[PDB]
Amino acid sequence: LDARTVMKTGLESVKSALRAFLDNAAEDLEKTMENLKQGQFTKGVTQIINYTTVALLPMLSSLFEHIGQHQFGEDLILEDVQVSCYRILTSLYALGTSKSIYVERQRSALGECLAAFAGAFPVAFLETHLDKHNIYSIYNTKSSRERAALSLPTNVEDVCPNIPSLEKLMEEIVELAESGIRYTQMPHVMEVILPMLCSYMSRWWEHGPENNPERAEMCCTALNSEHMNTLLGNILKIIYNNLGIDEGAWMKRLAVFSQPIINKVKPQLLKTHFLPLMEKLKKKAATVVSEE
Amino acid sequence: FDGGSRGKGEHFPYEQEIKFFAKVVLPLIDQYFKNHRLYFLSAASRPL
Repeated sequence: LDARTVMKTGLESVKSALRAFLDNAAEDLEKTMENLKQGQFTKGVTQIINYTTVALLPMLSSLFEHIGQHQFGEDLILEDVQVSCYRILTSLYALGTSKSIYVERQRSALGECLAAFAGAFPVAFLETHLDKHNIYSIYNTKSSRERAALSLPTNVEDVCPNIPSLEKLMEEIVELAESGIRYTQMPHVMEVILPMLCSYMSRWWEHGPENNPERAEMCCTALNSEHMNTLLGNILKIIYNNLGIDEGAWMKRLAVFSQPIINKVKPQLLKTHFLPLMEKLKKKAATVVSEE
Repeated sequence: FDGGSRGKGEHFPYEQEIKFFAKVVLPLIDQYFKNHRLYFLSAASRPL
């Protein structure tokens, strides 16, 4: 799929087709919300769940990962597509934070779908205090009266209440590295959040004022490269704990999801940060894990 | 077929038609898009 020229000049019914596909995938996710809330148990609604966990998560994952690869998040999703994908975000984060035994055996697909979603999204959904700086923001597009005419909560914190801000997420990350407790008692973060964290980090890394010095204090994302390095090091600490707790392959999938971050990290940053990582790995050499 | 899906009779004038579709055309679509990914992906951004 490529859709840039379709978005600029194309058939209106064709555009309506993609809008219908996207918001249908969103309402299906909403139905999964309602079903698992009424009962965590996962025959029509069961068939809907099967459709979801077999194709809908894969199709959306592929769609948004491809959108990110081709840099298409800035044209496809502007008007009410942001609303549908905010429903999608709330839904997928709800699965990623759910404690259901049923949601567990598709949690691996959940993690790769959440990262793919966060890998491509038109606005920085974790920069609420500076999301006004983005003109692409649905609030900026809808101004005030249209924002009211649409079922828009008028606050970005209000359209994403459940998912914490970037600051809350990163303070959670640092206290998690302080804790270093085992994956079973904390599954959620290192199964879904860290992948989507890294995807968001890559998505708005260039938007960080260190990367674009111009238009600072005006940047939508107040991203920091030292913050990036701290997130990576926190991942390293918790991954040493994972290697000590016999880990699984979910952490290998974490490593391959975070490979782009350890690619954007600098060579002077590579030294004295990964040589430690290889020496931790090689003192715990009895690991199937292949870092880098 | 939605009525026939939950019904007993799966016999249709288009039975062999949908069988040929699912067994040939859809795999044909898969392999064809796989072979010509770049042709579709080309959007005047200087690929191919």
